[PDB]
Amino acid sequence: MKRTFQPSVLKRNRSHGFRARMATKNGRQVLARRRAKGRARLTVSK
Amino acid sequence: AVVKCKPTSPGRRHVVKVVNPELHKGKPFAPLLEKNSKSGGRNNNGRITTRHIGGGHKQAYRIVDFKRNKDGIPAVVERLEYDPNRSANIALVLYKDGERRYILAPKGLKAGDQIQSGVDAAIKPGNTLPMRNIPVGSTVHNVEMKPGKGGQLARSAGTYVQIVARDGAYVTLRLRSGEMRKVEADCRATLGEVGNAEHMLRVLGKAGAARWRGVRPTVRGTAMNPVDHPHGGGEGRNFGKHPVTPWGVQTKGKKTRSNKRTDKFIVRRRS
RNA sequence: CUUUAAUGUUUGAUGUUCUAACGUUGACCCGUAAUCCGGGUUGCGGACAGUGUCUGGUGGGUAGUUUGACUGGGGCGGUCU
RNA sequence: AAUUCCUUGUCGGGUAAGUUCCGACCUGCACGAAUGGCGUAAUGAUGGCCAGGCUGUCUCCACCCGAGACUCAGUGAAAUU
RNA sequence: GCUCGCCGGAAGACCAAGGGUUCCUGUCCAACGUUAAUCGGGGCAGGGUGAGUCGACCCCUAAGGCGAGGCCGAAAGGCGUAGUCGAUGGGAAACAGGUUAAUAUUCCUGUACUUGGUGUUACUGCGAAGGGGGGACGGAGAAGGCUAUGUUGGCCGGGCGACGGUUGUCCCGGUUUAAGCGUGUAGGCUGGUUUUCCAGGCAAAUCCGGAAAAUCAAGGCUGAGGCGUGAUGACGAGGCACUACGGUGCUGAAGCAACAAAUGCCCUGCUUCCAGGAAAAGCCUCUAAGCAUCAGGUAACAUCAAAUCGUACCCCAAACCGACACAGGUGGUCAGGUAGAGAAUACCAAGGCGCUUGAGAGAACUCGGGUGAAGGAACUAGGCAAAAUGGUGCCGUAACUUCGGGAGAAGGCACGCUGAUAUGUAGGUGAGGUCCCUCGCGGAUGGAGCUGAAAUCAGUCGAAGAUACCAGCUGGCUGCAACUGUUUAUUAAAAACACAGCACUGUGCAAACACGAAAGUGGACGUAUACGGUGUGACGCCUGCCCGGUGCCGGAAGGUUAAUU
RNA sequence: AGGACCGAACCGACUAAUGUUGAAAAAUUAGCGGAUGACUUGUGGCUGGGGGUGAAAGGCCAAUCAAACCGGGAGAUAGCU
RNA sequence: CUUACCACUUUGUGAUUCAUGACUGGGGUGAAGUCGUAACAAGGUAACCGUAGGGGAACCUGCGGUUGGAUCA
Ligand SMILES: [Mg+2]
Ligand SMILES: [Mg+2]
Ligand SMILES: [Mg+2]
Ligand SMILES: [Mg+2]
Ligand SMILES: [Mg+2]
Ligand SMILES: [Mg+2]
Ligand SMILES: [Mg+2]
Ligand SMILES: [Mg+2]
Ligand SMILES: [Mg+2]
Ligand SMILES: [Mg+2]
Ligand SMILES: [Mg+2]
Ligand SMILES: [Mg+2]
Ligand SMILES: [Mg+2]
Ligand SMILES: [Mg+2]
Ligand SMILES: [Mg+2]
Ligand SMILES: [Mg+2]
Ligand SMILES: [Mg+2]
Ligand SMILES: [Mg+2]
Ligand SMILES: [Mg+2]
Ligand SMILES: [Mg+2]
Ligand SMILES: [Mg+2]
Ligand SMILES: [Mg+2]
Ligand SMILES: [Mg+2]
Ligand SMILES: [Mg+2]
Ligand SMILES: [Mg+2]
Ligand SMILES: [Mg+2]
Ligand SMILES: [Mg+2]
Ligand SMILES: [Mg+2]
Ligand SMILES: [Mg+2]
Ligand SMILES: [Mg+2]
Ligand SMILES: [Mg+2]
Ligand SMILES: [Mg+2]
Ligand SMILES: [Mg+2]
Ligand SMILES: [Mg+2]
Ligand SMILES: [Mg+2]
Ligand SMILES: [Mg+2]
Ligand SMILES: [Mg+2]
Ligand SMILES: [Mg+2]
Ligand SMILES: [Mg+2]
Ligand SMILES: [Mg+2]
Ligand SMILES: [Mg+2]
Ligand SMILES: [Mg+2]
Ligand SMILES: [Mg+2]
Repeated sequence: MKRTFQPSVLKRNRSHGFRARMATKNGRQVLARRRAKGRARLTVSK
Repeated sequence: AVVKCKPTSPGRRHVVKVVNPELHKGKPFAPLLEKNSKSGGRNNNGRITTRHIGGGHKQAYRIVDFKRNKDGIPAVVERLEYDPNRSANIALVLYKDGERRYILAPKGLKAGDQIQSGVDAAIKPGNTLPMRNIPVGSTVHNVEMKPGKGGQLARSAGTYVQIVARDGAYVTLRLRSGEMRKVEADCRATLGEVGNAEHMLRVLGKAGAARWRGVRPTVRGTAMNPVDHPHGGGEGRNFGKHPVTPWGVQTKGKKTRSNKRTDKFIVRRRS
């Protein structure tokens, strides 16, 4: 029946968006961790 | 009056409501309201602190005003307004000064009637007066904890407190809880028994009421798994355990009361 | 000087009243076209309350574990030198 | 009896015949009064028993209309080993 | 292209969300379509979305989030004041035709509109982050009025009919047309106004709140639709010229009336009810500091400005969530004809389709269904499943009962069509003409025309007339749970949970308790007729005896007992 | 008026059949329950793991739940295969 | 031929009576068996009425009332 994935641009962003993952310590630590690992797209490109 | 209700439904059989026809039927004095916001029982962390809470109706906060001062200025009871916030029956006042406030409206909710509240005033049901002035053995009303706190006693319907001793600068009264309490004496406390009182005759009838009343259902202990409640029980009812709140504490004894920074005031413990 | 008494006297006991730490989720002022906060005034309470270190009690609310083996399957019973 | 082991207890009822059911008895292995006792109108995709109607559920299957199965053309799996 | 079948409160159309060139044209068919494939949402090229008025920005806030200083915490950080963000909600404005292979309240034509700056003219007190008013708000129900729009006649255009009949007294098609502008009406709310005084609205206020006198009553706000203008315009069946054969120019008749409706609008209404039903800005008004022929403010008009992004397409699906061109999931809008209570259903309109393997054969067996002699639950764990029952009105209906129910109990009768009553009745609707008037979206009286039940008589065809789809099986005894509800997403819906009622017990407010090392906060902007916890679980009748053990409440005299000295 | 009655949409899942390498990692068909309410739903927010949430079944917390997932401790330990 | 009324007769469901039944309520009779002794005298606690609870059984206790209570109370 109903699936487990009801999209919503806004949510998808503020939930795992740059600023968001940039408004907290670890969250911000995350990005770094990513850039370090050398990832193409950082967080939900757009 | 109360009046039961013709059993027309498998739930509308016990619906014994209560009514006060003299209660104004219309939107309240707008310039004395202000949101309300539903807490749902959550905390700042967004975590539920106290169970049983939620749903309910929109509800808009009145204003009441337990402070009540404007000493030396009269005012006639405009109307009698039903209050969603509390159980009592708020009543619009309106002083001859032009400014109109709210009140819990006591037993003598006689509409149209006039009432003052000055320091002098006159022992009459519905008049702000510091017990230091009012007589003794009076029915009082909205008693005030501290001198200018704002009154926090007998603010419910039917409530009432009777003075007893004005020894020194501290007056001793008797809360409806049957407890002997002392106050700074130099405290105001309207007058007359709080209005309504016949409130304690409700009944609701069907869950609906309690539900749309903001009161959520409650789950018993010896009905849920152990990991959830100390009364885990399970497997053919059972119990044996000691009746304790969901946190190991005999829900029978233990006063739990441990203020101490008040004893002085408290004279004859509640009984 | 020993046994026992009065005012001095210092020290432990309870018990009073005071204020000046301390509290105040009473009222007012100022920071201010702020019910947060801070300073001030006043009222109330007052060495209590609370807190810190040590400390007796309580404490499946929580936590780490233990809870044997021979057994004509294991258990029960019995046994273990 | 959602509690009765001996149990298909015994007796009455319904049956052509009833280890179920209904009404009783009391000998309650081992009900019992807010981990409520006994009744209760209305309510229930709730448990058990009965009757009428109804019928392919059956006696005892037959026929029939279509979807596959079968034959041809095309594409073309799997488990196992 | 002609037939045939399917959907049509969708399997049509439009928008959101999500998607991201899937849109159109051209081309090519390896790989991709469960095969082929000249075809496509496949490949490759180009082409393709035009706004002052639709939307987002923006203004305003909700929940909630962030947060100077600040209050706390080993650190990181928690919280939260001013404030600042944040819609799903409140703020101003454009319609009607036409056009493209693909755009469209954007482009074109016609006709309007919103607001700011600047200027002219008349008039006048202007001025806030500040006061007030308003914005601004619930449930259910009961009409009436109106539009949508349908049916029917009139009108206009076409047609005399492959087979018996069809000049009208018949058949087919059309009959449309907006914003804005004026009128302000069916109705809805409300009495105005001048003056005086004031402990209120933190200061002020002429505004709002209060108190006073006088004066007139026919005062003022709101309001669907209708009616004219829009619009001698457009559109419009229908034609003739060209064609690419899909399309292109030109031309262009009538274009009314009656009745019937809404789940739309009047209606943020009206009636009523208890569970008592956002905020903020825009808006109008009132003054502060201040300005003081100034500046400003109001109205008319001239003009300039209205920036920037989003507009393609799918959107109940082959573009979205399900690995697929997957029988599943997906919010909102529109609402045709006959029958019908009706958004069920049946057949059809507009519109969209035949679900991407076909062709034959006509075995057992599986699947889905139709029909069955006689029997009728013998089946079987159990009537599982099937078969049956079904509509409207009227007659009639048990024990029991909390007097509401039970109850559609049960069980029955009549139902089609045709003539009559009655040339279409009852009823609904409402045109003349006449009267009077403030004087017309006036009132009255008049009842043409339009539409139109059911009933009761008599007649009549079939085996049968609630003929299809659709649409209860019923009754008796007994356990359990009062009841509606909830629950093991994906084997359990129950006798389980929940409940309304009940009892014990804690809590005097900085409440008890819960979240939190803390601050802070829920409890509650409550206050013992309140809140928390625990057990019981409507209601009726009741709820006996035991305090030895355990726990709990109270006492503290004595015995024992920590740190400390 | 009513957690009132019948019944669509809507929400929910009582029974049976079919599917069980499905059309599908819970569905399709025929019946079925509620349907003005403790209803149902769009949109966005808050609760975080020994924690939340729970009309309580150990249910749910992204097809995972008697302690989610991701990374690390970490080549855990494995008298056993 | 057909229609109307209509007897027989059929079906469904209510009311009444008689009869009858596992079992059970008490009621009446004789043996007068067992447990007591309640009431009749002040009946050895004056009795009775109503009423409520309790109990092997008469009956006891609470509440009001009656005198149809003996002693001079
Ligand atoms: Mg359980
Ligand atoms: Mg526990
Ligand atoms: Mg369990
Ligand atoms: Mg179990
Ligand atoms: Mg443990
Ligand atoms: Mg260990
Ligand atoms: Mg061993
Ligand atoms: Mg029995
Ligand atoms: Mg029991
Ligand atoms: Mg139910
Ligand atoms: Mg082949
Ligand atoms: Mg492409
Ligand atoms: Mg295309
Ligand atoms: Mg293509
Ligand atoms: Mg803003
Ligand atoms: Mg913060
Ligand atoms: Mg919005
Ligand atoms: Mg002919
Ligand atoms: Mg588009
Ligand atoms: Mg298009
Ligand atoms: Mg396909
Ligand atoms: Mg196919
Ligand atoms: Mg047969
Ligand atoms: Mg049988
Ligand atoms: Mg058999
Ligand atoms: Mg069946
Ligand atoms: Mg059937
Ligand atoms: Mg039984
Ligand atoms: Mg139930
Ligand atoms: Mg399940
Ligand atoms: Mg199930
Ligand atoms: Mg229970
Ligand atoms: Mg029970
Ligand atoms: Mg008891
Ligand atoms: Mg209902
Ligand atoms: Mg229904
Ligand atoms: Mg179904
Ligand atoms: Mg899951
Ligand atoms: Mg290691
Ligand atoms: Mg390893
Ligand atoms: Mg005697
Ligand atoms: Mg005697
Ligand atoms: Mg007596």
